[PDB]
Amino acid sequence: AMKVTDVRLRKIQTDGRMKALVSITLDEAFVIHDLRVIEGNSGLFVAMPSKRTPDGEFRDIAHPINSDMRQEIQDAVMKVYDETD
Amino acid sequence: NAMKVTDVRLRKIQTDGRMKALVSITLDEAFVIHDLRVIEGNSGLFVAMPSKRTPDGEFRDIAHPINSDMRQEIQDAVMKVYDETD
Repeated sequence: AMKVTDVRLRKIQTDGRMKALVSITLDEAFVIHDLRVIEGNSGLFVAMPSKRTPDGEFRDIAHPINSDMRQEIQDAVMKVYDETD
Repeated sequence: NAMKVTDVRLRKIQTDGRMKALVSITLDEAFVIHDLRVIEGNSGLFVAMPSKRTPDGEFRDIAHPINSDMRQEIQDAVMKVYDETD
């Protein structure tokens, strides 16, 4: 199964919602940039890079098909976020 | 070595301009990347990566292959479909 093989992030100091900008590498072969760690009072999460669509709303530019893989990415990213000064 | 492009969704665009198609790909039946673009370059058609405009007029490429096998697989899988498309 596909693995997150690298996580690179830069923490941001603010009281805004966006806490870090993140790049992940999948199977040592493909890099996705502009993920973010977001903090709200409902908890921490990792968002995919996204765009405003011809609406209206924002949609992920790149994303897992299966929600289990979304959690996998989040766990891998948050692991590194916690390790980061 | 590379993951496989297991699905390609492609829409041709008709124009004199250099963007000839908008493309979404799926890797190993598990991960989707949208807004790849088939581009007419000086030396022929190629596949460019999702590129997000910044609020200051520049662009950021959101996803790229980081090895040769992965790079060639994207170009090959997408252009294969482009060339099958009327």
